Amino acid sequence: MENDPNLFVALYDFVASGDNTLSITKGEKLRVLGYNHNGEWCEAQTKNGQGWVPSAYITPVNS
Repeated sequence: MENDPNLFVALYDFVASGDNTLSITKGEKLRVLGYNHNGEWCEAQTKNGQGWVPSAYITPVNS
């Protein structure tokens, strides 16, 4: 299916540290809204809130 280009899935569990990082779970869908300047951190929205998550733990859904 054709998904939103900013729809990502988590590759691993990530537990927030600590202020305005967002906690995520392996296989969870996320919507990425923004990047830091080199794209290694993502401002993401999930079923549980908004905040920062590492690119290394997520991947876009589309291919």
